[PDB]
Amino acid sequence: QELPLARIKKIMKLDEDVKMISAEAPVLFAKAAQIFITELTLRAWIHTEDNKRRTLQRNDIAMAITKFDQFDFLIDIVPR
Amino acid sequence: ELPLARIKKIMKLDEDVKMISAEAPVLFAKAAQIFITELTLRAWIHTEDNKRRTLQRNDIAMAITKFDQFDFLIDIVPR
Amino acid sequence: QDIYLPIANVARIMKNAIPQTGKIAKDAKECVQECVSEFISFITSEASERCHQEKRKTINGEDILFAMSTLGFDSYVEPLKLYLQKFR
Amino acid sequence: EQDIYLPIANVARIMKNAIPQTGKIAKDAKECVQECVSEFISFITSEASERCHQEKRKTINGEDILFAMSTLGFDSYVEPLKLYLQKFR
Repeated sequence: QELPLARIKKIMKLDEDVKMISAEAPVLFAKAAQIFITELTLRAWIHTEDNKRRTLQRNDIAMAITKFDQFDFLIDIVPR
Repeated sequence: ELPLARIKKIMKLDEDVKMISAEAPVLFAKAAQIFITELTLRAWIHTEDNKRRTLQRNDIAMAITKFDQFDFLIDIVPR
Repeated sequence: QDIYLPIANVARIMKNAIPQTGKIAKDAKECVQECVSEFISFITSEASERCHQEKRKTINGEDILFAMSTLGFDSYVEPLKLYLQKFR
Repeated sequence: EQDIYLPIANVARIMKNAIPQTGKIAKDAKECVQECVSEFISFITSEASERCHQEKRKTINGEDILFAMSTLGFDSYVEPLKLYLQKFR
């Protein structure tokens, strides 16, 4: 689909506690990942527009992570 | 090559069917690939017998008659 | 109520199965599109029978492959099983 | 392979649909989001596998995903996610 379900399954099985997966789980994650990509990109773009820029930069994504509690789990993934 | 969601919907036209496993549409997708390929190839034999280049519905109905595997299709494709 | 796989997808598989000079009539693709749905419904209803008799609820791989061999498509079972081992 | 990621092109196009057509995205920015998505999936997975494993179940199901979403702060995602599942059923 828009995101490959087979690749989502592989990310799921990085966890030792996962080795058989249900039919709906990778499908749920496909839509969730699309919504998440959209949410994070949108939040970083708001900082881009506030600074009247037209190129979304990694700096902006790191910024959006700091300003929303929903993205707390991403604090050590993109550092400053 | 084939969308699994549509294959799942075809499966659930069977009313004695209501829940399906993850693997069933993946089996049917590949099985459908083999079936389309076999039926087309078998029909192409008659396309070649008439030294044509266009596979026609005539050819598929012909192939259905000449293989026992396609018996369930005799009322689906009449000549 | 009756569903068919997209005619363009069916046409693509058909075209790879014929010589490079071959063409397919509009009639032929649509005909195969109907046959393929019939093939799926055919195998499904036997699988649901095998499924139900072992008081199972969900049709699994084995029920399909049993239905394949029972209904004359035993030649499919070995490739399908190998195909259902590389993705797993 | 520990760490695996969705293809950069799939991630990039979803990003492009989430901003005006006049916007551009830096290479690093896509790759950054590509990494975050894998982290997001592993994050949610790790809670679901716990909830699942604790009902001595062997497979993560829809409920465990949506249950993990609400637990980990993504409860707003649960409302559309249920809509998505309806259409394919």
